[PDB]
Amino acid sequence: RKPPKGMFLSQEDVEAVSANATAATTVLRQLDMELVSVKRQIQNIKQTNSALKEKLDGGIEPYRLPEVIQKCNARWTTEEQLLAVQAIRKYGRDFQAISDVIGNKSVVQVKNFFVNYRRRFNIDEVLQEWEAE
Amino acid sequence: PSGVEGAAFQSRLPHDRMTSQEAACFPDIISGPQQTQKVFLFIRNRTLQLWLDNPKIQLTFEATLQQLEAPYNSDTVLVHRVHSYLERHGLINFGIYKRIKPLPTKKTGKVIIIGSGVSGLAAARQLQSFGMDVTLLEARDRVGGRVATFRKGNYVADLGAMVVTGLGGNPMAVVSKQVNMELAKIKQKCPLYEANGQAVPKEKDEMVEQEFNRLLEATSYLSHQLDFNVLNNKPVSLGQALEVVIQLQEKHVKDEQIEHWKKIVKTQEELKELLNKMVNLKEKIKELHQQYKEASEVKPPRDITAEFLVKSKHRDLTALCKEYDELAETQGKLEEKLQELEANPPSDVYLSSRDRQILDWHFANLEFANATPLSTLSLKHWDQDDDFEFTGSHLTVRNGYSCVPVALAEGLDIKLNTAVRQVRYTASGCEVIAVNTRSTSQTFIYKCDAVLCTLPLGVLKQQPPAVQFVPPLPEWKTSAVQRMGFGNLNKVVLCFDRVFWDPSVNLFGHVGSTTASRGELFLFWNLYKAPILLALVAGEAAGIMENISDDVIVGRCLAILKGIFGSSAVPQPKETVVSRWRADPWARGSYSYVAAGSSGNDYDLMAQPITPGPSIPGAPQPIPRLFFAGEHTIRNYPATVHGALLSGLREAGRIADQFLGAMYTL
Ligand SMILES: Cc1cc2nc3c(=O)[nH]c(=O)nc-3n(C[C@H](O)[C@H](O)[C@H](O)COP(=O)(O)OP(=O)(O)OC[C@H]3O[C@@H](n4cnc5c(N)ncnc54)[C@H](O)[C@@H]3O)c2cc1C
Ligand SMILES: COc1cc2nc(NCCCN(C)C)nc(NC3CCN(Cc4ccccc4)CC3)c2cc1OC
Ligand SMILES: COc1cc2nc(NCCCN(C)C)nc(NC3CCN(Cc4ccccc4)CC3)c2cc1OC
Ligand SMILES: COc1cc2nc(NCCCN(C)C)nc(NC3CCN(Cc4ccccc4)CC3)c2cc1OC
Ligand SMILES: COc1cc2nc(NCCCN(C)C)nc(NC3CCN(Cc4ccccc4)CC3)c2cc1OC
Ligand SMILES: COc1cc2nc(NCCCN(C)C)nc(NC3CCN(Cc4ccccc4)CC3)c2cc1OC
Ligand code: NA
Repeated sequence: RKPPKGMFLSQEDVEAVSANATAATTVLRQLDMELVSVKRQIQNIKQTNSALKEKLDGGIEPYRLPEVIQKCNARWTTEEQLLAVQAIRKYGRDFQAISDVIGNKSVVQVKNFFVNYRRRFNIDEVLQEWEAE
Repeated sequence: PSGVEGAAFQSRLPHDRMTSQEAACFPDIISGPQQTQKVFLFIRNRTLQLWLDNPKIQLTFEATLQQLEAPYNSDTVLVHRVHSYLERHGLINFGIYKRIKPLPTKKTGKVIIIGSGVSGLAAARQLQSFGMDVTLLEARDRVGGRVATFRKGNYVADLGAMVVTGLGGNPMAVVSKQVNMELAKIKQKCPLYEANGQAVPKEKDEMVEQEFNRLLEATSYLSHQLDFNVLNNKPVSLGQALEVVIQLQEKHVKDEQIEHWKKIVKTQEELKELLNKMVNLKEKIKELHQQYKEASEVKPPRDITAEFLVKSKHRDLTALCKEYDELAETQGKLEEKLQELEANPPSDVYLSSRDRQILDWHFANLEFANATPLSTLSLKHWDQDDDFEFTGSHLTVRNGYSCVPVALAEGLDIKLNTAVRQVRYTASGCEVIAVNTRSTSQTFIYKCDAVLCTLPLGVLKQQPPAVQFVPPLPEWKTSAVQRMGFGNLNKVVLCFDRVFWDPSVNLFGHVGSTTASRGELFLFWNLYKAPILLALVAGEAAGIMENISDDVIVGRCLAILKGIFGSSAVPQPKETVVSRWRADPWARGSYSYVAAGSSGNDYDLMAQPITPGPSIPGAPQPIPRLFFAGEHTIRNYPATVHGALLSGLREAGRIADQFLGAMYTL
């Protein structure tokens, strides 16, 4: 019922090799075509990827900026409110970005802001302006 | 097994069942109740045992009955029917043994036996044993046929049969007790040596051998599991099945490389897309960092939109720097996943040239044993006799295997140098017309009741016929002769003045350069006390090498041997002999094989006797007149000495039943 271990003999494959006098070395030439063309395609993608690696040389170390570690604070300064309204206009509901810009307001505090001042800062009007982009 | 069960096994019989032959001689018993069957079996096994415990003397019915205990010796008719069935069919009182009851004074019936090889000798010796009158006609100037044994001074070497293939169930075990054969086990250890002279490393030898065995089980799988027995109209040979199996292994080696490198590209393409993402990210990061610089120009204290711009660009930039660091962790994973894949590629080939040559030696070995190229063997049936293999190590006859025929011929009427040319068989009897081999116009004519033909199958196949049948053999017989395979296998005997090889090694191989010459001088035996090396030619080589002169053949051998043991170690041989069995007109080959398109059923067709038509018309159907024996007639033990022997015993029993009647069947 089972071929010996490490022998491969499928109903289908057997029919394929035996069909003609040459169809044995047909099937096995077409697996050297397939093999040489995959080993070729690897050689391109290796040179291609080697070029792209040389473009990234330097990393991004020149362009990194220090991190602002400021602690959350309950009090909204008018500075902070004004930054908020602008961050909203730019970022929509991405409360995470908005909190990063303002730099001393947690994501909860932001969502709160969205409700407290909703009427006074016309946050609906500001959000539909963001959507329009 | 041991005891009375032992004796059954040792006589090729099931200890616990009645055989088909027993059923036909004892249908009263086998159709009857189970208990009488066990009695029958016990009596049979027990009598077999008595014979086997001492096959150097005749075993009489009186003696047998004397040594049965009750209840079994109560029924002395049964015991008599059994003892006689066994005697008749050569299960007991066969070979050379001291006769207790002297031979019937007046002989009954007359039989002519063609050929004094083992099948004929064994038959003759039984018919004579039964009081028939037997004469053997032999074309050669010696007995034994394909048991041929070279002798010169102290040199002794079989050019024919050489090996006793195990004593467990082998009738030659009995013969060995009766005749002085100096039997000697063959150490199965076989060093190979590649074309150059260099021992094959234990690493390879074991790897290729395992692969050989797997390839074989594979062929069996194709045959029995996938019904791969016929391709096109033609029947499939073991050889085709091996190419197919090999090609599929080669294929799978490729299929697995394709899939391995196909993983490398897919990963290499992931890394491509990742690097493009990473370059466009670096480029946006450069662009922002600029803009943050430009906006940080605008110095405090500044309006809130300009404050926003600075902070807004600063988060956006650190968001992309975060994202790029993520993408560059991924990059080092993909790059490690690819160092792994280039580290573990599957294997590069199925077999090197150096491997595929070692494999061809294994295939040569198989061609040697079947005495034919594997392209000729039936895939389906080449191994049909495997079920009957004997137990015990293989042995050689050391004083030379001729010792057996020659023994069997004691007391028989053998006409040597008598070549049968025509066999005539009619309702009233037979005439066999022979000539003197030496002086061929001198004619002889033998009249008899029956002819036992033991002509080798090669002879029976010869066109134009060497022996003519009158009337001609029927299509059913001639077609079987045509379908059956008759192979070929030669030996070169090298007689030296000194031993220069390993004496503890009975045999050793030589690997051929090419496939086409894989059977050529591929194996060497060291078996005799004298310093002799025997070298086989097998497969497609056996046939081709018959056209090449002895000196050239002996050359090619010494070459191979110098190449293995060094030019300063290998003398000239004192004596050489080179067999050519296909050329031999009394053999025309070595032994039969199950050719593709044939079956083991053809071996039975060969053994069926021939009944000629009636002389007077509307006269009752005669007796059969022409009987057949020889290695090609016994399907369970073809192509052997034991099988020939057995076929002879068979026919003797069958001829006796026919012309002396069978008292035991009532
Ligand atoms: C090289 C070789 C190695 C072998 N090795 C082994 C082995 O190792 N182990 C094993 O078990 N078996 C082996 N055998 C097989 C064994 O030799 C035979 O199967 C067996 O001996 C055949 O006996 P036979 O009586 O059937 O035929 P044969 O011995 O061939 O007897 C037939 C007789 O008929 C004679 N003859 C032919 N034409 C005529 C004619 N026209 N008139 C009168 N006589 C004629 C022949 O000369 C011969 O004497 C080997 C055979 C060969 C060739
Ligand atoms: C008359 O001389 C021989 C007859 C053999 N008959 C069988 N019959 C087996 C039943 C049918 N097959 C198709 C299953 N097997 C053998 N070797 C066996 C082959 C290898 N295995 C071990 C093995 C199997 C697979 C792969 C590697 C090793 C055990 C011995 C034989 C070896 C002989 O001489 C030498
Ligand atoms: C289905 O599995 C096997 C079946 C085999 N059947 C035979 N039959 C022999 C022909 C029987 N008649 C027709 C004569 N021979 C084999 N090997 C051969 C047996 C051993 N010899 C070498 C040898 C012979 C005698 C003494 C020492 C070595 C070569 C290979 C076989 C090996 C097998 O798997 C592996
Ligand atoms: C190392 O030497 C041998 C090992 C063997 N191992 C097995 N193992 C049994 C399972 C393996 N499969 C592949 C069969 N069977 C054998 N003979 C068999 C014993 C009984 N049968 C059944 C049978 C016997 C006679 C008539 C009809 C059927 C076949 C041979 C063997 C014979 C050997 O030396 C020769
Ligand atoms: C006809 O009945 C049997 C005969 C056997 N003859 C031999 N050897 C005679 C030749 C002597 N030399 C040349 C080898 N070896 C066997 N088994 C051996 C038992 C140990 N192993 C392992 C094994 C494990 C599990 C099952 C079977 C074998 C290999 C063969 C046999 C097993 C049989 O039952 C079937
Ligand atoms: C149908 O079932 C089987 C038949 C077998 N027939 C043989 N014939 C070769 C002649 C064996 N005796 C009678 C001489 N050998 C086998 N295995 C062999 C066991 C191990 N040897 C190598 C070896 C043995 C002893 C010492 C050193 C090496 C090779 C294959 C077999 C295994 C079988 O299935 C299980
Ligand atoms: Na004979």
